[PDB]
Amino acid sequence: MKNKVQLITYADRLGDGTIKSMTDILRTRFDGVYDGVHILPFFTPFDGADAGFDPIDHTKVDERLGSWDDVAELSKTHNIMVDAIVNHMSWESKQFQDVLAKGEESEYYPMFLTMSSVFPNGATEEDLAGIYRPRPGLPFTHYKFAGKTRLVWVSFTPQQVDIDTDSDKGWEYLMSIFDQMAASHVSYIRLDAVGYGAKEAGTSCFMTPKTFKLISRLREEGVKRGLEILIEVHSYYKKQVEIASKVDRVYDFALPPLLLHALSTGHVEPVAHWTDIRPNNAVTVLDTHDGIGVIDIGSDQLDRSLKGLVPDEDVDNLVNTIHANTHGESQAATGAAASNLDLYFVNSTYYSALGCNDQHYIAARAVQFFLPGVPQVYYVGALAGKNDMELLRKTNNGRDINRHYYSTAEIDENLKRPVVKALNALAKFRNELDAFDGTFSYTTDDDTSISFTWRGETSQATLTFEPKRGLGVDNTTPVAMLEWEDSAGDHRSDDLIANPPVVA
Ligand SMILES: OC[C@H]1O[C@@H](O)[C@H](O)[C@@H](O)[C@@H]1O
Repeated sequence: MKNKVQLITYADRLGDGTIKSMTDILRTRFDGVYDGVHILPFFTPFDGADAGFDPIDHTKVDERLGSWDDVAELSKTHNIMVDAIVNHMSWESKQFQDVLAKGEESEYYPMFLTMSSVFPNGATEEDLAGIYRPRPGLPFTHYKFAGKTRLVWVSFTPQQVDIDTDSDKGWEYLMSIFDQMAASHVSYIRLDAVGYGAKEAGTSCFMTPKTFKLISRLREEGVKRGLEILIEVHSYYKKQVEIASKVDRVYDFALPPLLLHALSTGHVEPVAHWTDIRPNNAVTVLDTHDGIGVIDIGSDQLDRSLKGLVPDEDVDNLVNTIHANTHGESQAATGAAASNLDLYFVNSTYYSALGCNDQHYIAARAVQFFLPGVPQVYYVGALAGKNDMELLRKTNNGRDINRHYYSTAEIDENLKRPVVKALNALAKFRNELDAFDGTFSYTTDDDTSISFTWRGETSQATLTFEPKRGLGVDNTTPVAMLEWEDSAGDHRSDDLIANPPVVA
C-alpha cells in the first residue's frame, strides 16, 4: 500500500453532495496533500440507519451519489480504498426475501446462517454464552422461512443477517462484490466485520482459526484482482498484536487515545512502550467516522484482569478529560454506560477533544505521521472541525456529532485557518520527503521527552515531543520540535503552526 497520506470522507458530506463533487474538492483544494482516499460506503442506500454500512444492494452505487464510472474516473489520479461488508447483508436484499418466501426450497437458503447451521446438536449454555458480542443479547432473531419460524444469526442488528461465508452462494456474492471493486480500479479493500465472519461451535466465534482461514482465502482472491486487504478490529491490544501478525494490514487504534492522555498529562512512557511493541503494518489515524474508541487501550471486555497500557483510573480520567475539555458535549452525544470501563467509544471530534487547542492537535498529527504505517486523515479533522450540535439534535444519532455536512463554501472558509494550513503543509512534507521510505529509529528520556527519527537516502528527519513544556486546554506553548536534512542541508522548525515545514 502506497506510503502517501490518504483522506477519509463521505461522498455527500464534502462538496456539493456527490462523488464527482468530492473528486472536484479533492483535486482542486488538496493536491499533493492527500494522494489517496477512503470513500465511506456509497452503495444502495447511503442514508440508512447506520450511514452506509447497512446497504440493501452492495453491488450498486446510490444513483443520488453517482456511479461506478465516477469511481473509475477518480482511480486515474488517486489510489482508492473502498469498503467490503463481508459478514452480513440486508434482510431486504432479494436473496433473503427469496429464502423468506420459498424457505428451504431455494436457492439462497444456504447463503444464510441460523442457530441450526452452527449448532446441529444443541447448544449448551456455555456454547452461546462465550460468543463475543459488539451488541447486547444473543446473536439471534425471529424470522419465518416459508411458514416455519427460525432463529437467524445476527451479529449486530436484527436487520443485518449473517452470511455463511464457506457456502457457495455466500462466496459467489462476496466475489460479485470484488469483481465490481476491481472493475472500477480500487486499490485497497477494508473488510468489514470480518472478525465475526466465521462461526464454529464451542468458540467465541471471533478471530478463531476458521476466520484467519477466511481472511487468507480472501487475500489470495484479492491479490488475484490487484486488491490489498485491510481488517478493522477494535479489541484488547494484545489480541491486536496477535491478529496483526497473521494478516497484511490493520488499524492502529491505540494511538489516538494515547495521545489524548499524553497531551492531558505529559507522561510519555506509554507511548515509548507502544512504539517499541506496536505492529508496523498499520494504517494510522486520529479521528475516524465512528467515535474515539477507548476499549482499545483499556482492560479486556470479558476478563477485567488483563490491564492495558494504562491503569483503569487513567482510562476513567481520559473519558472524563474529554467530557471536560468539550464542556459536556460528548455527554450529550455519548450515551451513559454507568461506568467508563464499560464504554466502547466516546463520541466527539478530535479537535474538540483537545479543547480546540491548535498546538496539541498539530503535535498529535506530527507524531501520527512519524510512526510506521500509512497515515489517514478524516475530513472533519482535515478541516479541524468542531462538534456539530445541530445535526446531533436533528438526528439524535450520537456519531453525527463528528459527521458534519461541509458545503464548498464552508471548506474554502475553514481553509483560511492557520492550523488547517499547517496540517496541509505537514502532509505535503510527509509526502514529498523521501526519508520516510527509509528506516525508523526512536529515543526516549523517561517521561519528559521522546524523539522520532527517520533516515532515508537523500534526506533525514527528527521530531522531538515534549508535552510537559506546556499544559492545559488554552496553552499556546509548542510541544513539538522538528529538524531535518535535504538538498538544502540541515533545517529546523520550533513552531509547526506559524513556521510550517517545506521541502527542497
Ligand atoms: O456494520 C456495523 C459496523 O461495522 C463497522 O465495520 C463500521 O466501522 C461501523 O461504523 C458499523 O456501524
